Amino acid sequence: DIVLTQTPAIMSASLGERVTMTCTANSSVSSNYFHWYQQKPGSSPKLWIYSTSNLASGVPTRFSGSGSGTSYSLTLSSMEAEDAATYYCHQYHRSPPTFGSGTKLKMKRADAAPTVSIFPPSSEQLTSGGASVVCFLNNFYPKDINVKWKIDGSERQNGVLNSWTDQDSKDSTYSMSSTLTLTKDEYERHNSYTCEATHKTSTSPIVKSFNRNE
Amino acid sequence: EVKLEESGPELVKPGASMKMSCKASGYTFTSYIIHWLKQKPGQGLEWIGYINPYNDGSKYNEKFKGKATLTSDKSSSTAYMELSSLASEDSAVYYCTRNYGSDSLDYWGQGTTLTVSSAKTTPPSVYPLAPSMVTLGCLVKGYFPEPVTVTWNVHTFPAVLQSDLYTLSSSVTVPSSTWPSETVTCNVAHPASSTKVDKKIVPRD
Ligand SMILES: *[C@@H]1O[C@H](CO)[C@@H](O)[C@H](O)[C@H]1NC(C)=O
Repeated sequence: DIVLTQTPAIMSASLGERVTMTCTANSSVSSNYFHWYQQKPGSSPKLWIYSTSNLASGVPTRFSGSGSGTSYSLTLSSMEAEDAATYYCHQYHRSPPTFGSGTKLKMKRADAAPTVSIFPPSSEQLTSGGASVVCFLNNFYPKDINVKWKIDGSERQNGVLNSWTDQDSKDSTYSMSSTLTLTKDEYERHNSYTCEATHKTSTSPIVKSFNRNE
Repeated sequence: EVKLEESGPELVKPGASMKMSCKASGYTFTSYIIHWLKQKPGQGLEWIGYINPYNDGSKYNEKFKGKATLTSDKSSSTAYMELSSLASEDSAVYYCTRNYGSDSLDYWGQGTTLTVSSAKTTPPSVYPLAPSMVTLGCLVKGYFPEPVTVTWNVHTFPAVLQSDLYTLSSSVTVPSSTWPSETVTCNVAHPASSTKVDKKIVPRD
């Protein structure tokens, strides 16, 4: 089980940037049996480069591959958004064949502020004794973002589930969902619920609230 | 055209076994080896073994030679992987893929997600998220296992597991003149419980 070490583990690139990523082996591997794969989230790997430098069918010519012995690389001459993916190296010089832990290539793009929306518990949910407040933070960049929940102006940290989308295929932004779940009893004992997003695009937080009076 | 069609996602209890399938089409089944690989979320690929359907010979990673059994049926051009004595750590996406020139892996199945857990299969509770462009959504709560599909009539967020139940949400952005004059409905399917929900987005009060 020949160890393959890919670097960088994570990297970003703007449209047009040249990208090179490396795969280093702990033992020598024949170039004929060294291959690369591309994988996007939720889908299967596809063969990308085979036998070090041959492009798989449908792979655009801006890709190339190179190497021998213990050092291999994949090169992207000009980054496009469809190229954001994880790339994996593969050796079949020895059984068991092994693969790298991947270089995750992301798209860099202009900063963008999140569009924030807040939603109270549905009466359906309340009927069953639960109360979830939901906040969506849509189409922002960069990924780094701090959502805070406040109840009558006091921070709540417990009972919050946050989920991020992967970079959008078209605009390369992220979106995020934040769900604060309380008991119906706890929820009905306060008036205002506030979702606050801090993001580098504003010195002030983007804030949405509702009150149980409207 | 070559295609490898894998069987659906399965939830299995720890201690049990399961067998998944990989139906091949578009080439001579016996002329190519099929490999099987495991990929846990966030991680790279780990090779399990391969099947040669010509002579029924399979070859294993030493790590899996106990747990995994690779078979094939020539008549239906289907390869199968059985995993036994399952535990949490077997939860992963499993791929079959065809061996091509110089043992490159040229065609891949779509993956079979295996979940190993003691948790109860549970259908979702679906809740409407109601307040020029207006954002609506729906909260899909209290279900197990993955996956759920959400369809409207869009951002759909990956599910988050807590206390063996998943929470997922989906947001939709329409113009003001559409809602609430029109019906807006999020359609949730949870194939593991064979359930669906047609939830109308109703205004409050
Ligand atoms: C592989 O090489 C790295 C880097 O030189 C080393 O630290 C690591 O322990 C090696 N792994 C094995 C299994 O020999």
